[PDB]
Amino acid sequence: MVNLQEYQSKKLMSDNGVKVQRFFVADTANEALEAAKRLNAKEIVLKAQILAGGRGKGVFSSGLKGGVHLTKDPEVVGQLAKQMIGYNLATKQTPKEGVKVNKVMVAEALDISRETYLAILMDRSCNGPVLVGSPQGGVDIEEVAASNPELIFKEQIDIIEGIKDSQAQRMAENLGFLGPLQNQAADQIKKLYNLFLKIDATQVEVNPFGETPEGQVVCFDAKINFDDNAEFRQKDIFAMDDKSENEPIENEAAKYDLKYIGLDGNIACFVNGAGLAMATCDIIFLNGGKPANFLDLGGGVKESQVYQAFKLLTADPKVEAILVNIFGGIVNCAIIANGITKACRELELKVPLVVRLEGTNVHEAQNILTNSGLPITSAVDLEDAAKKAVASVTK
Amino acid sequence: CSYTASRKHLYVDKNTKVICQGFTGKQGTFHSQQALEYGTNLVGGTTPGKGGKTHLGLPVFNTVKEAKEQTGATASVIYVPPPFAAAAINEAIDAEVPLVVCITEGIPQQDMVRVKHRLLRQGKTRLIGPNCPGVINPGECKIGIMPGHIHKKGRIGIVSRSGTLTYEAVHQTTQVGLGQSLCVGIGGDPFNGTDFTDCLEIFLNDPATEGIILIGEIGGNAEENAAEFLKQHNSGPKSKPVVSFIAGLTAPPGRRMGHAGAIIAGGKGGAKEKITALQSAGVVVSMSPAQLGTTIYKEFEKRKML
Repeated sequence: MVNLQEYQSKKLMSDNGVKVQRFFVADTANEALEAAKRLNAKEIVLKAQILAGGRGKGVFSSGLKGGVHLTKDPEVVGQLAKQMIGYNLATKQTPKEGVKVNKVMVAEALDISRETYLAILMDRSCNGPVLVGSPQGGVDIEEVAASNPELIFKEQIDIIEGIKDSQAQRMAENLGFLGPLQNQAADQIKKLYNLFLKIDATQVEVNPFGETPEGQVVCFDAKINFDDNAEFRQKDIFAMDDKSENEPIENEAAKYDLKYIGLDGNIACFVNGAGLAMATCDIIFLNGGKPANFLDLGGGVKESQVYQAFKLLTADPKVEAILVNIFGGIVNCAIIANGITKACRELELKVPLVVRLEGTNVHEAQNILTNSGLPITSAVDLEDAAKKAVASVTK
Repeated sequence: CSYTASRKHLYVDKNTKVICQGFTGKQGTFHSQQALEYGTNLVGGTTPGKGGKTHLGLPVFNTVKEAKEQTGATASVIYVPPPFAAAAINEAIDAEVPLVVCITEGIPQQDMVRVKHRLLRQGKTRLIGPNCPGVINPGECKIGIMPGHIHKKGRIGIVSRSGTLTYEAVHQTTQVGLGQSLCVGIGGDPFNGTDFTDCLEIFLNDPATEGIILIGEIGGNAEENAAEFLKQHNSGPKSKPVVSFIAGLTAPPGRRMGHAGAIIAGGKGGAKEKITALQSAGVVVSMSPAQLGTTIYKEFEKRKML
């Protein structure tokens, strides 16, 4: 999941012809001041750049309240920025000590006379891109769909022909833009669709997509989700991925191309294959345990991945037991059994291990684990494995 | 002409002749050797720029077209890296290869949307995948990466969105002696060439398939579409036992659970809605992935089909 700061996704849009508030990003109070002067705006918005939400009502360690401020005076932008940069911003959704703020965005503050919802997403159900819009904007689209389905409009876009003028106009008219604003919106829609294609997004959501009293159609805030599979051709974008607000283990796991997802349990588990990994988390819950994480080593499993997985599970202190379930994959069980006992010995793990191995050379593999001296239980099948793992940890 | 027309090419058998695209790379080589020992009729393969070579004692061709012409292959299995995988699938479609199995994981969604666009407007080529383990007719033809030894020719047709979870279902039905007629892994990607209904149709019409196991997971609505197909076609007078397991009951929303298509997004794609929909279509849902074999066994026993 690529995570872009507000200033990064807005830069991406503006570099691509999409209309966004004019803005600059600053590293220093001084830079913030000078940027507020350049903007040449009637009203300036100063915004701390952190990924977490709730900036508006957050509090910095400098004592300053609010990660978002408005002012008409450049110098005040500098003064407030000085009380932001370098300090930690805590909000309703950040760890307790908040997040250090290295940058602030200084943008022209625009009024919103009208807000609508606009999205473009790869819709599995439609075999391709779809333009989704609703005149009822500012609100999470899900709720609108709940109460007022009749207010959500969709246009299927043919990937080969691209977006048709007709389609953009009709969508703009459905979102209630009128007269000249209607053509301006239709044109922003085409620009957004091209941007969506260009950066391998699976979704570009503009909310609010709207107009200013001054008759301007602007993408006020946006959220972009990227196709991870497109990374090899989007290196500049994936490079700016902010992993500084991520669960450390999740970052670590990414270093090795391991798909790790932290959960709340105490039974760690690692499996080769996403379906099998989800089913393992499911069967541990069905037998009354709480999985500590989801971890897919992928179907073809290598000894070094088993090893990195143990090293990973070593950082989580909640783990009280580990369930290993490997089935399939081109490497034979005896090699896997070997890396298991070696990982155990070298990382000094002492938590009980429940192991389910199925494949080539399992007898030998079974022998290797039983002869290891380590606290290792070899399970009959998945149900047995889950039951034994659940029996190995606390209430 | 219509894409549904190609459904039938899904049923590989002892007569199926196969070529491998990405034949000379490390993956293509390894699985081609396993295909050969299994007894699959692997007849050659391609790698652009390396035709005129032999590999694994078989000929290598620069194009799918030449390979097809020279060997008469009716199937192609693709192990090409992501950056070139879509061009590989398109090349196979242009050559009108009856069945294309794309193993490759990591193809951009945008590339697959374009591929599916071509796919739906033709009826000669059937595509399974991408990001799938392949298809196997036990003892006759193996195309893909699944371990051959756990399979046993028999009565259960199995279709699944996942890889290694399918091996659980195979192993469980081999242990209780039912065996499998045909196993098809449709893959974990959001955009792909074959869904559950495509397989169900083949299964319902196959005299050799007496029961079906359908393995699904969170995300999309392929399972719900499968339940509708079953309400229409397997609700009587015809009725084959169908057992299912849906993975992801405990998955957290908003995260891609390994598979690109395994995500609960916008509150759509959750597991229990799929379980509910399948039950209402006559399907016996096994809450535990360890009980697929015993569950379908009991269904056979109740219908006095053992």
